[PDB]
Amino acid sequence: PLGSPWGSIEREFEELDTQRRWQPLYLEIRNESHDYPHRVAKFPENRNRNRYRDVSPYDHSRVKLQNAENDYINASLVDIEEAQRSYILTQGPLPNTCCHFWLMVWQQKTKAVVMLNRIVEKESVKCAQYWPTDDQEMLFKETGFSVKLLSEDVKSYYTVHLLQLENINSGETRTISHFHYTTWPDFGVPESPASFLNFLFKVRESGSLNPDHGPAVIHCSAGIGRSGTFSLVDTCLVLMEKGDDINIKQVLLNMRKYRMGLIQTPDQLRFSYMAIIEGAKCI
Ligand SMILES: O=C1CN(c2c(O)cc(-c3c[nH]c(C(=O)NC4CCCCCC4)n3)cc2F)S(=O)(=O)N1
Repeated sequence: PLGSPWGSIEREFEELDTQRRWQPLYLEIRNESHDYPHRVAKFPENRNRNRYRDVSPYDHSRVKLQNAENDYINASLVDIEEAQRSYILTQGPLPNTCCHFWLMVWQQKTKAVVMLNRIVEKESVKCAQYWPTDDQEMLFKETGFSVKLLSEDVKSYYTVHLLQLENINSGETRTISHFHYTTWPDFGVPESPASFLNFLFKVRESGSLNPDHGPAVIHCSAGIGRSGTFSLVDTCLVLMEKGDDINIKQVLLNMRKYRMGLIQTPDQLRFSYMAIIEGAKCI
């Protein structure tokens, strides 16, 4: 019907809820996702650059650190040509790879970092503290960068930090928008579709995903579950601009050719449908 662009997805959603097919649908996606080479991730010299041995970027889509003796970072370039959307999905940096993370942000001309995890979750560190929390500058001498906190905007479910990234050697500075969603549990879902959508709209409204910036850097802990959920919702909502009925299963499988394991639970998949539907209604 005319005023209901979400109609076909909403009909799918109710159909999958009624037949309780979220778990089998999720298994279909897992079964139909195919492996791709990830040899560089497994080189012995990169062992301490990977947070999890199980989560590796594919060789054909890894982001390379330029002008580096070792060019490896656990980060994947995920692009969806039909949507003209590109993202870098990456793990939460380790203490020894925070310098590589900022070098990547600089070289890729990234304007926004979307962080979907807490530093500490369930008595485990999921990500190093890679930006400063007070007025003291954080120095990454390995790669020649310093980060300063410029401002902090704390809301109920997320915080926005404005960071000043400076190339120490060149003297150039750039302001990075650090969008920190703080109420999304590991392997879980956000507090509500509404709270997630306000966060996503804030990222969109900022201008940080404009084509004249490099791709935004999206991360959680491993960079696949929450990062993949966030990416799928934004991408599908962009695809909906063209007015065709969209196949969410296929969009996700296509995204999974760029980075393994995007969306980690049947409930994250179900949340994805819900946020696309409620997001289309909001718009
Ligand atoms: O919703 C989400 C979920 N995420 C997420 C994540 O947190 C972790 C992992 C992962 C993959 N391998 C291992 C791993 O070997 N852990 C070992 C286990 C036994 C030894 C002691 C602790 C260390 N952990 C995969 C993910 F998808 S996410 O991608 O951050 N977003």
